Amino acid sequence: DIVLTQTPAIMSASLGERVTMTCTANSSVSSNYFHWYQQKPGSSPKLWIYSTSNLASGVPTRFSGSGSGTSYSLTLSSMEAEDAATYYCHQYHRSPPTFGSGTKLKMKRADAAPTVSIFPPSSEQLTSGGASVVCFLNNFYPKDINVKWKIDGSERQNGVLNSWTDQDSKDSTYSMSSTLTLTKDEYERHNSYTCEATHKTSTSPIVKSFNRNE
Amino acid sequence: EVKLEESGPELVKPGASMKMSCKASGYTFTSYIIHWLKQKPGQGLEWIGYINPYNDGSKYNEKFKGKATLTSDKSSSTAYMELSSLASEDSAVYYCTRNYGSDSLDYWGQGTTLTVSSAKTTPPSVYPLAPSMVTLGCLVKGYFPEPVTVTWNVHTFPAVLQSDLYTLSSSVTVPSSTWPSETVTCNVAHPASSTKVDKKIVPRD
Ligand SMILES: *[C@@H]1O[C@H](CO)[C@@H](O)[C@H](O)[C@H]1NC(C)=O
Repeated sequence: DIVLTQTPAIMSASLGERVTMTCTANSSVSSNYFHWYQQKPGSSPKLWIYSTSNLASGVPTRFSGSGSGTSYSLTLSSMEAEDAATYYCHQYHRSPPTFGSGTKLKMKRADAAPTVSIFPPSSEQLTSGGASVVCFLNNFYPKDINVKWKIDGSERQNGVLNSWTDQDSKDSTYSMSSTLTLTKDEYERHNSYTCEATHKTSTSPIVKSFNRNE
Repeated sequence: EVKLEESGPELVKPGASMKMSCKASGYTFTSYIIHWLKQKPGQGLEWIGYINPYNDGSKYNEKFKGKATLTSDKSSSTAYMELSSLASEDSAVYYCTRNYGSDSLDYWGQGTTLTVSSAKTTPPSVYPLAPSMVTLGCLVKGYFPEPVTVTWNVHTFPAVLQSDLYTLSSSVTVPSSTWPSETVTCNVAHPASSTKVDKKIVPRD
């Protein structure tokens, strides 16, 4: 089980940037049996480069591959958004064949502020004794973002589930969902619920609230 | 055209076994080896073994030679992987893929997600998220296992597991003149419980 070490583990690139990523082996591997794969989230790997430098069918010519012995690389001459993916190296010089832990290539793009929306518990949910407040933070960049929940102006940290989308295929932004779940009893004992997003695009937080009076 | 069609996602209890399938089409089944690989979320690929359907010979990673059994049926051009004595750590996406020139892996199945857990299969509770462009959504709560599909009539967020139940949400952005004059409905399917929900987005009060 020949160890393959890919670097960088994570990297970003703007449209047009040249990208090179490396795969280093702990033992020598024949170039004929060294291959690369591309994988996007939720889908299967596809063969990308085979036998070090041959492009798989449908792979655009801006890709190339190179190497021998213990050092291999994949090169992207000009980054496009469809190229954001994880790339994996593969050796079949020895059984068991092994693969790298991947270089995750992301798209860099202009900063963008999140569009924030807040939603109270549905009466359906309340009927069953639960109360979830939901906040969506849509189409922002960069990924780094701090959502805070406040109840009558006091921070709540417990009972919050946050989920991020992967970079959008078209605009390369992220979106995020934040769900604060309380008991119906706890929820009905306060008036205002506030979702606050801090993001580098504003010195002030983007804030949405509702009150149980409207 | 070559295609490898894998069987659906399965939830299995720890201690049990399961067998998944990989139906091949578009080439001579016996002329190519099929490999099987495991990929846990966030991680790279780990090779399990391969099947040669010509002579029924399979070859294993030493790590899996106990747990995994690779078979094939020539008549239906289907390869199968059985995993036994399952535990949490077997939860992963499993791929079959065809061996091509110089043992490159040229065609891949779509993956079979295996979940190993003691948790109860549970259908979702679906809740409407109601307040020029207006954002609506729906909260899909209290279900197990993955996956759920959400369809409207869009951002759909990956599910988050807590206390063996998943929470997922989906947001939709329409113009003001559409809602609430029109019906807006999020359609949730949870194939593991064979359930669906047609939830109308109703205004409050
Ligand atoms: C592989 O090489 C790295 C880097 O030189 C080393 O630290 C690591 O322990 C090696 N792994 C094995 C299994 O020999």
